[PDB]
Amino acid sequence: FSSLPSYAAFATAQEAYEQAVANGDSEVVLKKLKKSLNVAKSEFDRDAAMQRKLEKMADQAMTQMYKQARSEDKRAKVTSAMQTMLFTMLRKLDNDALNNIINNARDGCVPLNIIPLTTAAKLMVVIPDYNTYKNTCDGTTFTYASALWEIQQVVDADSKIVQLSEISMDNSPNLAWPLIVTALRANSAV
Amino acid sequence: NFNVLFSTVFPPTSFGPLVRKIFVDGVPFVVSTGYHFRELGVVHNQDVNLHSSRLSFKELLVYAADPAMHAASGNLLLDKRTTCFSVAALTNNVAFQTVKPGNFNKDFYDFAVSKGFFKEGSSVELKHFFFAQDGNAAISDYDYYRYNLPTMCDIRQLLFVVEVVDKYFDCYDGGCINANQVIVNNLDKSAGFPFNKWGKARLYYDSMSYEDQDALFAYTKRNVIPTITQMNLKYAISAKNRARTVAGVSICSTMTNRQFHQKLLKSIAATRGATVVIGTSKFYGGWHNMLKTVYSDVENPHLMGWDYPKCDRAMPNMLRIMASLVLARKHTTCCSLSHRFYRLANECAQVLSEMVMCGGSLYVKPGGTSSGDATTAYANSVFNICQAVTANVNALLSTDGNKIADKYVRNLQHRLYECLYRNRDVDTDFVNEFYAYLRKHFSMMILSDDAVVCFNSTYASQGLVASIKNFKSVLYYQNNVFMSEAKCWTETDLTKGPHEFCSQHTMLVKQGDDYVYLPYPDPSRILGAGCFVDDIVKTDGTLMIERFVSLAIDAYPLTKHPNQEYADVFHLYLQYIRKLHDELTGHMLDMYSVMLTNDNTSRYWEPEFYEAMYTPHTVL
Amino acid sequence: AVGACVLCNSQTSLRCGACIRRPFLCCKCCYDHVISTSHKLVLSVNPYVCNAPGCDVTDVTQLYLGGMSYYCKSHKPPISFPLCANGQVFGLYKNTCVGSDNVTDFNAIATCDWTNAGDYILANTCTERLKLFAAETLKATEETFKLSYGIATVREVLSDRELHLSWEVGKPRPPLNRNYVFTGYRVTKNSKVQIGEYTFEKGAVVYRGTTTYKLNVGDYFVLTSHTVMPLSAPTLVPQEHYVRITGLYPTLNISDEFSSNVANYQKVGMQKYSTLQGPPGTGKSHFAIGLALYYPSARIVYTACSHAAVDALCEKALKYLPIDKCSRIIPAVECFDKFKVNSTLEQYVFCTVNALPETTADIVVFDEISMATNYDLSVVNARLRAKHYVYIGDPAQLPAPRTLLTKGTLEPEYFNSVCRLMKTIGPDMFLGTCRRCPAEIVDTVSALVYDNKLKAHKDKSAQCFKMFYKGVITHDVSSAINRPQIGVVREFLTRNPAWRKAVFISPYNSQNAVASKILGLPTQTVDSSQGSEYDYVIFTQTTETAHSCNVNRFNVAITRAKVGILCIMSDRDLYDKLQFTSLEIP
RNA sequence: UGACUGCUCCCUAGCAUGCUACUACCG
RNA sequence: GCGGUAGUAGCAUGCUAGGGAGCAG
Ligand SMILES: [Zn+2]
Ligand SMILES: [Zn+2]
Ligand SMILES: [Zn+2]
Ligand SMILES: [Zn+2]
Repeated sequence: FSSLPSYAAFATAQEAYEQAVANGDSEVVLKKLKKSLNVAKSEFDRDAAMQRKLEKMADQAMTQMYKQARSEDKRAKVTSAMQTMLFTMLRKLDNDALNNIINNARDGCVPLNIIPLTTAAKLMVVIPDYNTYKNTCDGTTFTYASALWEIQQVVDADSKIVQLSEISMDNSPNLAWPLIVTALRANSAV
Repeated sequence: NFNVLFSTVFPPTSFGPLVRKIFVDGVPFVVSTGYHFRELGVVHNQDVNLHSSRLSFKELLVYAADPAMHAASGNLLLDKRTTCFSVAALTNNVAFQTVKPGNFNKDFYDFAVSKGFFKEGSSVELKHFFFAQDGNAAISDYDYYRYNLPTMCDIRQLLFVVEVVDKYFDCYDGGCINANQVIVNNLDKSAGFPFNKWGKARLYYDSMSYEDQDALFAYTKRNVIPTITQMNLKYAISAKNRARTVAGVSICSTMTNRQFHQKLLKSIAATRGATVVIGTSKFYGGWHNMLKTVYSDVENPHLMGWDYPKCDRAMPNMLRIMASLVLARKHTTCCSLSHRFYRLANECAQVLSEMVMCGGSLYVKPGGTSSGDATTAYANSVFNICQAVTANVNALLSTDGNKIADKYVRNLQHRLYECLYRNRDVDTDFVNEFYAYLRKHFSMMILSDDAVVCFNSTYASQGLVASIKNFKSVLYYQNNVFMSEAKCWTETDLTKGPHEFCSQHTMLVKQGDDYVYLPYPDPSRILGAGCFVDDIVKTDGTLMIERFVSLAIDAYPLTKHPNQEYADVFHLYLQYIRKLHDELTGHMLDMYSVMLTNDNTSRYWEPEFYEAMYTPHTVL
Repeated sequence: AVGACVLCNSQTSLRCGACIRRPFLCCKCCYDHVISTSHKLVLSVNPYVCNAPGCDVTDVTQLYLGGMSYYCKSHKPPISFPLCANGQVFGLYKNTCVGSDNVTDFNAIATCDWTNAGDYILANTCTERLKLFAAETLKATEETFKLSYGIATVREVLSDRELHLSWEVGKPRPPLNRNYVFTGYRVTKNSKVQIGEYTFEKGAVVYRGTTTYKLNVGDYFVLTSHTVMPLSAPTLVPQEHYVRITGLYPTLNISDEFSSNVANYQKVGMQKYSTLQGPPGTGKSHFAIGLALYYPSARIVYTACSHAAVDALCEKALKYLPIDKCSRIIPAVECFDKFKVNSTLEQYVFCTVNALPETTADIVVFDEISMATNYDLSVVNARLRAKHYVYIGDPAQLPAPRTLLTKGTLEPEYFNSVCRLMKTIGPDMFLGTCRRCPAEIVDTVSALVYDNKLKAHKDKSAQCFKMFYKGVITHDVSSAINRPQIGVVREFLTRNPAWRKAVFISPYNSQNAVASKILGLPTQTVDSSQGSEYDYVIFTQTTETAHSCNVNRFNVAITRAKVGILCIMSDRDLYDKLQFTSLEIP
């Protein structure tokens, strides 16, 4: 803002004109002073305006390109995360029972609702009350979905271990009742 | 219609996505390559490749939204809390979610009490609170889908009601738009499951460039992509103590539904003077204009309003299909015949019957609407118009034609029967005639399952126009609900507007020289919003003074009410605003030394700033 | 799109577009590289090309920035701004640059199309990242050159040791032996199908591979060109002689595999690297085997440069070290699978640098330094980050298949950075004990390059033969033939009964194929055939030109045979240097 | 853990247009 | 003598972008 190309000419002309004015010369030198300084300031005006426009344009361009780079970095990391999640969840497919039921299909297509029903290794049961409990998972082994399951653990709504010896009719009102029962496939998968 | 009836015989485990095994660089996957609908039969994908190299970004997005892998890599689940079908459990624990109470603003309550409020025997009292819920509330609320039953329809009458509804939806334009013309507001909201583990919608709208979005949108015109919906509990003020739940749809569904429907949705919300009043505001004389439009030139005017019990849990599937088909009728040039069917199949597989994730488990949604998709309110309006039209048809066709004095109405009834049960193709002249008859004798104003009707009264008494009983019968035999007439009103004096529309009452006041209609809310709602807040930082008024300015804007028209406490609410709000401002200025000048000025701040505690919001002169 | 520039290490966003490897260039460096060189393309988060519709300019010094896009002189708006100004290109982090003065040598590296000796002189004469960039671009240009070849159109097969195979039109016959591996992939209907890892013998096509497939229709034999990944670690890590033996545990007893192996450990236990300077059959094999049990509680890695040279890599390891302590790494081509594959926890892993299970160690051994480039040193230093390691190999061996250079031979000083590192300051180790060899190789290679630090262990009976025959050379194709070999094999087996079961060094593999077709001798590769030599070998004439005979191709060829080393004087060899027995042909 | 729409108020930044003003150039 | 043009300052108007908040279905 102080070393512009026209600054040298403008300042030198102003200094010379004002020295001539301080010399106390005639009115012709004053008119020449006025004209020269007017045109000098007029030419300095656009040189002082266009540069300021250009700097702000350049700054906006820099900011936009920086934010584009940040967006690309975020895209790369989200792609890596999705790939990792897929390849991690792949490793639990039990690729022998799944293959055994896929090959029985006449064209390779099977409903999705029967894959956990015939290939899962673990079963989870949520029981509202004792009357429902004694009709579904009474004892230590029960049958569901044409398979045999054996109990492995029982917890309550607070996630604390509960032993089957205290799930009775008298002791029912002393438990956080949304009980969760975990079982394993017997003779088949786990 | 026939598929709906025939699908009730076959086992329920043979419906849904169909999966198979594909190979990517020698490793086996499990992906969905089709669907088996209860209504649309068997649908197979068109672009499926078994052997492929390393996959791209949009393939990752598609494979990460499919429920196939999540269901196949999870444990079996047998849930006895509900009677809906259960698929699998994604973890080893069950999640129980509670709802917390509200926060008490003691300063406002003390200020209100010190001014003669909340006395015994008063007509203004608090009945809006924050209710708390226990652990097993989300599943208990989800178990209300048991009211959705398979319903067969009268096809020869639905095929005419749909024509009349399409006549109603005729003044708009629509079609498909490119990915660079989509307008999204608030990109800082959730993206659904499983996309909420890595960021909000901003991350996925920035990481995806324009031709990626275009390719993804063009992918769903030849394939079906099933997704997963997450259920969340609301934390808001209310007057009843039942839990409220909304549905969070996945990003892959919203991103394409916007490109499919946004042009028509924006064209609907920009028209004034139509039947659907979505987009019209109530400030600057909007309410008066809407009320004058709905009155039209009916001859013996009465007013009527009704209510839908369990509107979204009990709406049959066929009406949702009809609403989607009616909305998708603007694509006669931009889309082919197979593209439209595949778009319909995608919509059905994503927002009508899909896997929902409640707690930490996957369930099967029987039917109904999932409030939270990209086209909720407009579909609700289409459904409301359809129900009104069939109620009118049933009212007219079930009248002894030997006692109709007017011969024009008798000929109209004869032609209606002929066009329903003796004509196989559309007859446009009679559709236009019936539409004109309905618009002359039965005027409606619809906003997403809320409606006000101005109808001819002598015609309704003689049975030539629908009544409340007709709505009750239609709801009973077509919606599987009972509509008690204790939630419906009727007004025989037009100088007092509708008894209730969008939770607002109507009063006819004199402003300027003429008389206009103004809406006012329930005072208890305003006071409850004042006294009970979510967040702790809103129990310090000086930090947020702009809350009370908006609350006083909402409560202005209460000063014209003949009852006296109603105006006292507005005056109390103004005095509290002034007290808060004085507190801020003095409380800041004291310990610090910053001196505050009261330039153009006194406008907020004088009535002229608020009076200008209900006077017809558009501003800003 | 964001990283450090190869000279100032400052953050940049500009990629040069005229260099095949697209390096990261600093803004001042970008200006210097674009001004003093005809590299006039620059890439950023968006390309620096004119975006005016219908226009096509790809300069950088010609464009003007206007609005949000980039424009040229013919489409600059009234609000324009030149990108190339102030001697500094417009990009991110433009105010946090420092510049550099090493731009002339960087320009030479970038501009060098790899033609003459000075190419490798300046490749080995620069700073670290320039060495890495030069090695990367050298492998890039050689792999592009070899992928600029046709596809072997095959539709039928005669039998084993026979083949009809056709190249493309306008494409010449590719190089012959396993030094240029033939691994192709055919198609059945929709994708590619397996063919086999093979190599061709002559033009009759015998199979020197290691499998047999039902080869016929639609077969595509190709010299598979592989995409080169960028380097991470430098070619070598500067060593510092330790005082503590951290992790290393000299056992209470002495596992006396070899005697001087104690000194081996004594000076390899403190410096960050070492090297096994081994003449052929002079302890180049099992000093690491002794180290295996003297330092049994130290994670020890073994590697080589080619899948062919795994003989001593794999034999004594299972022969004498415990079974479980060994481990195998093989991609799944055909090689020794003697140890266990798919095992991450072990103390003795044996493999090549092709593919390893990423881990770090504290002791490594690395074989075949002669045909090893700085790229291989960098990749072994990146995959394995250890505390000490040894590079087995000797300068008195063969260079890598650097067919790129044609004018000047690549001498010991130009093998790689380490191979001259031990040349200038001296080798880390120097042995002088030949395991089983008469003193012929002693005299020869000790007068030539061994400086006579090893002397006569086995007696010199002077049964080896060298004659006065010269030979005549004739070129036909990229392989040549020798009439004074088609006749000379017979003329040299006329009555001498000792070299009938000798091995045939192959400066020209086609000549060896013809010799096998006519008389019949085993084919012996030149570069990747160390340790496969038998007790008895013939060094044949096979050439007179600068193909093989300056110094360093026969330094190991003189050691192929043990007692009967028939090394006839072929061409301008080291004739008047020693004593050799001779018999004159009739 | 926080869905889809619609309307309204407040604060800051930029752009466009208009009004007035102060110098200077030109006829 | 009048007008045009070039900067500079204050004021007003409508859009776009960002942030905070309120109501309704
Ligand atoms: Zn369309
Ligand atoms: Zn370059
Ligand atoms: Zn630099
Ligand atoms: Zn151009």
